[PDB]
Amino acid sequence: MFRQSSEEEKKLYARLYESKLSFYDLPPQGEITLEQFEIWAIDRLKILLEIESCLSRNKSIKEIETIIKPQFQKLLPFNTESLEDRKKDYYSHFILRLCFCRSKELREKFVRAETFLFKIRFNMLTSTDQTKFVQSLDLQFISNEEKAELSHQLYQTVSASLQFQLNLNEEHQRKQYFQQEKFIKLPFENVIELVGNRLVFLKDGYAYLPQFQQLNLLSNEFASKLNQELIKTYQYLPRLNEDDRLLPILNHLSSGYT
Amino acid sequence: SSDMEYYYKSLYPFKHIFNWLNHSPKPSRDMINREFAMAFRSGAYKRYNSFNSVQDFKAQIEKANPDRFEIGAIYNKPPRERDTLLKSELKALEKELVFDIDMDDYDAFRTCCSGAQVCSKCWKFISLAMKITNTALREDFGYKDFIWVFSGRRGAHCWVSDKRARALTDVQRRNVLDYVNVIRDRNTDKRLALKRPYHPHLARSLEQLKPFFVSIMLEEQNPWEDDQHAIQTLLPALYDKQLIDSLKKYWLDNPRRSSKEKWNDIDQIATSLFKGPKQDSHIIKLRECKEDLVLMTLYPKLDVEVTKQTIHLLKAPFCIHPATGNVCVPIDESFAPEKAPKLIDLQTEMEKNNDVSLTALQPFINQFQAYVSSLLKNELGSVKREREDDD
Repeated sequence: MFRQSSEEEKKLYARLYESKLSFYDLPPQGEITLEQFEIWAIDRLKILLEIESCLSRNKSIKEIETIIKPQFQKLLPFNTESLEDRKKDYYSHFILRLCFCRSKELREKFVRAETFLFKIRFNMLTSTDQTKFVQSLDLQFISNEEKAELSHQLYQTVSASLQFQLNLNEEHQRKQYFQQEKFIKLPFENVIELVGNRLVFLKDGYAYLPQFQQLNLLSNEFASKLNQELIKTYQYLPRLNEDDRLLPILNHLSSGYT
Repeated sequence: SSDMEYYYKSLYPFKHIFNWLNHSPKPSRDMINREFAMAFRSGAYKRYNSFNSVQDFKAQIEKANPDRFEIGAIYNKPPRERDTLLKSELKALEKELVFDIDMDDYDAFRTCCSGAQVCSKCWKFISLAMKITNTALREDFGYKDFIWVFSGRRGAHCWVSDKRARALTDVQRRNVLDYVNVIRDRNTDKRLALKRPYHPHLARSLEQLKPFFVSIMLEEQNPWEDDQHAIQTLLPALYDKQLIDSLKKYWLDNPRRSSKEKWNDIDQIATSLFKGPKQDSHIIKLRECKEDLVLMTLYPKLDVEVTKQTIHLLKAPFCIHPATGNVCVPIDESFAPEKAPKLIDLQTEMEKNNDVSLTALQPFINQFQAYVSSLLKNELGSVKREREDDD
């Protein structure tokens, strides 16, 4: 049969937003303006302020998504090929690190709001994008034999969840889905919020988690790594103090949370 | 006061308790930084004590001579040095995961005794609660290094000392507690909130409690022989209003039928009412109500205040209960409160023999020594596995 046969910064941000979301993993390079610094930080700050306001009003995920999604096209676009939007998103996150690393209360508020925004944007993805994003983060499934041995317990655990979360009211549909579903085994301490609600099966100190759940692990890893990075950011704030032109902006940004 | 002085000087097992709390024969931060609190007959209570060694521990408890002392968390720095620290600088690192069960929580269905009084008839509540809890701790959470302790009058305390259990945060402790807390509302005027089909924990607990429901609830305690108590506790757990009204009317016309008789009346009247194509569904719903009643009556009941915080302080093992005089001994599922030693009896036995090993306290000391030996062996094995994994 027949057969034939700075740019680096732009490539970096294309790579960082191929997954459409990022853990915000890497040091930015090159330059932007100080006006851009202020405006981009304020835009992300407005979205996070509304997220915290809605959470203080005890609104649900669906309501917050209805409130916040129209704001992306104006303040902080998502699911976009534009280099400007990608740089705006990335840089605004990094700026608010330096604003909100300053104290435990600021770190907690910023981690909460940013993790909830992460959850919102992850919900906006297609399942293929979610899979690719999770795989890009280098993030144990059980064997078919172990699934067969624990099938009664796992099905008893997830059958209600399949009906209420995936709308599978028919038991036949639940059985077919369960036959196609994969399960993850990890220590129970890693998914303790699901343990307290008895949403996972426990055996010998390990929790058995279906593949259609477990986004709380992803968002908790995002929150934990962001908290550690903020602690690091706090430790080298004395180097930020070398440019005076940034400190009034950061003081202004933090004043809306104090 | 003199009896307590004699007790600490002659009877309390300081060496075994030190090995348990220190997790090592040689001293460590697990004892040096562990908070202890002492309660006194004057009404005084002193927090933030900690001890450098078994000799220091024994000497300070003997010198203070409290009515009891209580065990708290392991800290980042010695609690006895808190005067050198700001309040924000002294922080907890570990504490044994502890569960607390009280007999008074079963007075919704207990009859032979009420309040802080106890007997072997009702302690079957605590024995089954211990059995279900032990099954959960071993099969679900994989724990092995735990022991039960009699509270001295009316309850039982489980002290879990596995390294992964000791390291749980407050959030993790609250969620573990929620996992094992099934009867989250004690009020009797509703059916349980549990979803169906059962989570495997609930199903296994029900199958473990089913053989004992007749003998304990319907026959031994028999709380529903009183018609008003049945109308107030048994009927609200049922799913249907016509069934409830029919049972209420029938029992008001035919009073003082026993709990077993009422339990059968539920089935008979439901069979009489729910004929036709929907009969299978009604039988299933009735069976669900009875299963939920078994869990409502016999499942473990827990004090959330003991488990929900790492920094909490609780009466230590082998303490003396101030009212009853009982020793707060270690126990197992076959225990009853009538088997506990008392301070006066142990003083008498020591006056006669002058040897602790010949007193009634020594079997309990043997249980605790075996537990400590197993705990230390598992700790050393865990350190070896961690070192091999690091290598």
